[PDB]
Amino acid sequence: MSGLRPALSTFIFLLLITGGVYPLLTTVLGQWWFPWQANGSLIREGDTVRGSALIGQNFTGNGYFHGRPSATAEMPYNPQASGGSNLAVSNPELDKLIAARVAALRAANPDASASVPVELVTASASGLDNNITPQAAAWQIPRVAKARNLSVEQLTQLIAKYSQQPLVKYIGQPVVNIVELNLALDKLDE
Amino acid sequence: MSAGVITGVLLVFLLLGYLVYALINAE
Amino acid sequence: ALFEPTLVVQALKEAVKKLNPQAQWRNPVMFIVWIGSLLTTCISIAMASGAMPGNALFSAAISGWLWITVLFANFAEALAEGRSKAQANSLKGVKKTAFARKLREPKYGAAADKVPADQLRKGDIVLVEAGDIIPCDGEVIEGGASVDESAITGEAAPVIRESGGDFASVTGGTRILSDWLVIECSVNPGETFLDRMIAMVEGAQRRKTPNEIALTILLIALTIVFLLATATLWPFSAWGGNAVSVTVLVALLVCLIPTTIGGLLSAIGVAGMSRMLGANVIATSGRAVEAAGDVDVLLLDKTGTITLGNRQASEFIPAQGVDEKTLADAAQLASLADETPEGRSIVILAKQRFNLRERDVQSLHATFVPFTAQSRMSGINIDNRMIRKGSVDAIRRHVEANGGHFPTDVDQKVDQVARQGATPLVVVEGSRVLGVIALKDIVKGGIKERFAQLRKMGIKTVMITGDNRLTAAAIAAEAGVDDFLAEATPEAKLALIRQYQAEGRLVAMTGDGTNDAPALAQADVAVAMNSGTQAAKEAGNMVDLDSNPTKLIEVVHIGKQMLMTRGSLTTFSIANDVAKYFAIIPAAFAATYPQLNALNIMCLHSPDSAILSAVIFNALIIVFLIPLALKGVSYKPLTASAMLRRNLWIYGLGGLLVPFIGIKVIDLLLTVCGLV
Amino acid sequence: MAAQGFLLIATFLLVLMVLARPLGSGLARLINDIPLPGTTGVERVLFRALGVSDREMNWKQYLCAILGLNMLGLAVLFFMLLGQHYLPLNPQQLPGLSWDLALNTAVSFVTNTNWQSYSGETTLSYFSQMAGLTVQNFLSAASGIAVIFALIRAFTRQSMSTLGNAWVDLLRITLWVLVPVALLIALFFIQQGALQNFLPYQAVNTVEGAQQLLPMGPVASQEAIKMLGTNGGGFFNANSSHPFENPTALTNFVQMLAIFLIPTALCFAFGEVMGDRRQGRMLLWAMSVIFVICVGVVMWAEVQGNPHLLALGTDSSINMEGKESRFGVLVSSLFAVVTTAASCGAVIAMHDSFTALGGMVPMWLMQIGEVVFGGVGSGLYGMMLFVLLAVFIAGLMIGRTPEYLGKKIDVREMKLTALAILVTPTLVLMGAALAMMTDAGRSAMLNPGPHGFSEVLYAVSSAANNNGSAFAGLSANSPFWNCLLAFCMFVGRFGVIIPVMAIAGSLVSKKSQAASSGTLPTHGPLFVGLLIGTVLLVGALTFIPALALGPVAEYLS
Ligand SMILES: Nc1ncnc2c1ncn2[C@@H]1O[C@H](COP(=O)(O)OP(=O)(O)O)[C@@H](O)[C@H]1O
Ligand SMILES: [K+]
Ligand SMILES: [K+]
Ligand SMILES: [K+]
Ligand SMILES: [K+]
Ligand SMILES: [K+]
Ligand SMILES: [Mg+2]
Repeated sequence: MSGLRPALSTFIFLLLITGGVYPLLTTVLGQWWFPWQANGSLIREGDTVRGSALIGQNFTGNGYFHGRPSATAEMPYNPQASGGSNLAVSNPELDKLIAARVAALRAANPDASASVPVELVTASASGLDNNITPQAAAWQIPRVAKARNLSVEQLTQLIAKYSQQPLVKYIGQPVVNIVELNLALDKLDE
Repeated sequence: MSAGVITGVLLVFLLLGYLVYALINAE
Repeated sequence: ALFEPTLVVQALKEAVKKLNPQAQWRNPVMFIVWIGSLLTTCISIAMASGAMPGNALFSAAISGWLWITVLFANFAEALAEGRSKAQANSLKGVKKTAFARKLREPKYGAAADKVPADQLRKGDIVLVEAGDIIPCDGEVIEGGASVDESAITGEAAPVIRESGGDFASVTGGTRILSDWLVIECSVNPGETFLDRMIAMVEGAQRRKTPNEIALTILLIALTIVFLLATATLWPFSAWGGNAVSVTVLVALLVCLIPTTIGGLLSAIGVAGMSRMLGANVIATSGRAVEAAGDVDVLLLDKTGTITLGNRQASEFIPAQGVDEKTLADAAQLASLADETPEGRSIVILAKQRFNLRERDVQSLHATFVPFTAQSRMSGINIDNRMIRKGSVDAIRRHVEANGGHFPTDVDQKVDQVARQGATPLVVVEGSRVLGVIALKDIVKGGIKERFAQLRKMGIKTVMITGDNRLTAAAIAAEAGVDDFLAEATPEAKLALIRQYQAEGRLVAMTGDGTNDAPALAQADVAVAMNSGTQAAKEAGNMVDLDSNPTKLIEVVHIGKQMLMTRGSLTTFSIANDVAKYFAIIPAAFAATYPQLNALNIMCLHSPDSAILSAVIFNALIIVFLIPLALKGVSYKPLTASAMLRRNLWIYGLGGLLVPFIGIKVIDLLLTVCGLV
Repeated sequence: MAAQGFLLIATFLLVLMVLARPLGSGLARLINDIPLPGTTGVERVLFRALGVSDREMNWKQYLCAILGLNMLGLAVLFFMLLGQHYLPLNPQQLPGLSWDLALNTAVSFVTNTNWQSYSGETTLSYFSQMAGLTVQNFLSAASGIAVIFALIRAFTRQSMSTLGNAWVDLLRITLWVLVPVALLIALFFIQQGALQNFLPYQAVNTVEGAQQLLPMGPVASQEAIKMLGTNGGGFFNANSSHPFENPTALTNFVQMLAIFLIPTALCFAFGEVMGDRRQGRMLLWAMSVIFVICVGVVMWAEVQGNPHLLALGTDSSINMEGKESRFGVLVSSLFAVVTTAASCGAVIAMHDSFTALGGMVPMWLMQIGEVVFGGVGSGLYGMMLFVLLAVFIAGLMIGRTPEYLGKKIDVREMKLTALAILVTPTLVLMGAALAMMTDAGRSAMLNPGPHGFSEVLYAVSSAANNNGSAFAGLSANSPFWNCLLAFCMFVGRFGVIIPVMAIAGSLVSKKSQAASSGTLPTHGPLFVGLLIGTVLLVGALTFIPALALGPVAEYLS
């Protein structure tokens, strides 16, 4: 047998379906049901968008709640080139980066424990991370409490209110959405 | 990259070809 | 057989190095180690010559230990071949004296003349008297005497080989005791089974069993794996720093590849053939022997195979309407001219009971109807009206052709005779029947215990008999077999072998008759009886010599021991390689990778001592597993899963822990001797 | 922590078997040429339109059909990716690819490996990542399922020298197993916060005021088949670490379930097709024991972590470098072992910032041949090759003829099984040797020391074993690296495919034998341990040197 026609017909049909029905049906269903989630979970304040609720941003200033460091290309937290540090545990470059990050965090937070959390000094896998543990958030309370004149208890209730916990205690980790927390903190304080 | 290296690579390829030929024609 | 005579070992030690110069083309696993040995020797010579600086004594010792590893593998192969050659020399025989008497008339017509036996063609009759060795295979057509099969079989026992019936075969090389015999040249000399088995082992025509080709493919694949790992190990260390030398890579490759099974596989095959022949059963091809391990049914003949043959009558029985002299006169001439054992038995018993001196062979002539195994009929007709004899079914269907009504009291009598355990024989008075002749058969001893052992092993023994239904039950009750196939035409076994073959099962059987020859030729594992025709001898792929109907248990012992030993050595050679890694990999990278010394779980002295100890163990495990390959590993009749578990526990974790202790002992011995 | 990890393994395996039990009967129905409970004439009118019938063709035509479909797909991918800017739906106006990058990505998406040498959001357009990526993910998954379906049909069919029809197999698999389950998975991803749109890159001003460009596009439709068919390669560079790809732990758990759904369902389909489910559960035990051992070892290694962090003023010694924060270290370890064992290129962590032993174990699972819940059919026929080796060795040990499921294993089966075993490690070792002998190969290095050779060996192993997950520190965008990897992936997958089809065609010519007394039971703990030991020793005696020069050297340093 030769059979060039059924091979081509099968390929054209299974390209047409999986490239013009299933992605189109998925897009139509997503935009018709869950548009805010499907469009990027953007926080829209006015004519401009402050950011997405998942991708995270960079907070250099001491007033805001700092997140995990990013190893993206050019500026940190750049979504045009995602990825991690790709540095092994036996890398002196990673050693200097870790030491510099610990020194910077200890200089920024004098009224805290010297045992810096691992998340605030280690780069994330994607480089676009919007989550830290509430233990690290409790460690980062005093810098914000010194920068802006609010209560430690008030910050604790705000962070617990903005703490997305997983459905099961151990399927993931308890985390806080950093960008939304900072935006809501700014909106509530001013 | 050198004469000894290419000689060793050639000898390894000869042994690999002989072993593949023996696997095909173990008879 | 003697495992290692010093004379034959030092005789074959030259043949060990005769197979060294490029005769290992057909062995790829050891051609790899021979190429590595030559490469290490050449680099050691060039290394001591001034170029490629380093410690040339270590490379020279490595080259020498690979060379004597090759020598040990060739020693295993040559020792197996020498054992087979010694067995062939023991089974040469006495027949070199070609003093044969050329006979002209096909009877006892004198004609005693000394002629060479090299011109003996098919169709030439030879007659020799007692006390002289018979030249070739003999199918006696008339006569019968006592022979001595010691030099051919292995034991001396008075056996009587008559003519006419199934037990009319004598093999050349057997002395004669009492009376002259008649030798019929059915096969040309040099083409008999004895010449075939003594000539195949001389030449190197070793047609490998398909299991052996498959395992050779697997071992070649393992060699490819280890060759690629060794070859690609060089650029990794070259990038990491100072590259490893060629000789350490060759030593690691040799310690890695399956040298043990790859050098002992041919020794396993040849020694298994030698042990096969050592059980007085001969196999012309191992392809059937390797498949003989996977058998489940055994088909056995009764008349002449399980029983001793020579059915002798015990007592006549009369009927309601017949006298005894009327039995005797028909019985003495029913098979008077036949050379059948039952015919001679009824003649001698009739003459002992009545002494009726009737016509000696015939009045003037007769019909002389032969006995066919399919119709079971014989008769002589000169003065009466078509009087005959035969089995129960044949006599009944002749009654339906002649008399119609059959005596039910005689049917009850043959039923009670069958329950007693005598093979029935009914003759014809011409229109009606007179009764049965009871033939009290005698059976060979030990078959009950051997069939119990076969049932323990799991081979379903089936009786094949065409005598009577109740006789099969009576012979099965005292022998211990499974369900039989009684009252069967000899074509039923020909249908049944193909029936069991078409079901996916592998069928095996035994036989001696000429009618059984298609079944011997078509069966998978078909041993040939020693007291059997040359047609059955050439049809069966194997031949027995002990005249035992249940040598198949020894056949499957040899086949299963072959497969067990070969697979066990394979798994041992697989399990050696993790200890080979733990000996060489920490040793191979010392200056370039100083942090790899933490993997010395054996705590060896120096890296060179570790590599040398690994190569010494690679040679020593082969030379220590030569006796295991010669003997064959231990086999017991058990569950297949339990046997797999036992083989795993012996040649798995056990064959993993042996190289650790061996390498540690060799390294300690090297340290205390102070060489390295 | 150890109890939490053990609970994670237990609940993941439990819900995996729960979701794989109904799929096993359906896949068995697909193997046995039995139509679905639906299919009310739609299959007949579709096959009449497409010009295919309910034929029955042999192994040569089946293999030719699969190879021709894959080659036509590869050519279409290469031309589409070369001429990317001509095709519409390119809001970023990204230009056409290089010839080497286009060839590498085309071979990458047709040969189920899915190695990504680029960054997706600044490399490929929306229509490119739709048509040249998701379609070929579907087709490669369907090709793997069709090949393993033909192998199971060969094992279950007696004296029938034909092996079904590849066209009807591909059609039924693609449009009844892959598409609707991917639709449900993508809708769940959209519910949990994935991305599916076609808007241009939304400019975002941050809270502080810095510029930020958020990429968009159909991410969830890619992710669904990307996890269902074990076809790696994400919409973005951070493969399944981007929050636009993995928003929540529920999404990550569903991704794990989608990865392990099809190999477990294929084992269950083997058990249902072959009558007794003991032969389908022996394989699952053989996968599960090695999987649990590797997951526990990697979790222990990652929990012990890096002592340098605790020495440098950090409370936690757990190595969370290059890891997500919404995803725990135990979850990252489990997902890493899952993707490195099941030929999925998803990377929850960058796999390079792991500990040396915790990168040694998943790369060893890569190098053993991708059998432990491996690939999409590609792991199950490799496991079948290992089962043929195991039954040959077991028949040698018991003295019986080597047989499996009533089929006597012959010299042709041993030849082709040995060739299929040898295709992957010869390519891994030769590619690693060729990469480490060239300055172009070694100039993609990032981490100095033996971890760099670990990166190169992981790259070549993930290539030739068709996995696609990377340490990502290797700068594999060079033309030499792209051509070498593309060659390794292509000849590896198709030179394992061809002898597997040849074994299937050698087994259709034979006939099954009824199991009797004294045969070898091909189940139970003894045979499970024998098969696991065979797989472990074949994967170890090949690669203990390379592992000892790489991650073991780094760990002992
Ligand atoms: N010489 C003979 N003449 C007549 N009938 C015979 C003779 N030999 C055997 N029979 C009958 O034929 C049957 C032999 O069957 P079977 O065992 O198949 O052949 P064999 O004894 O030659 O092996 C016996 O039952 C016997 O009654
Ligand atoms: K192998
Ligand atoms: K594979
Ligand atoms: K594969
Ligand atoms: K990837
Ligand atoms: K392997
Ligand atoms: Mg007979």
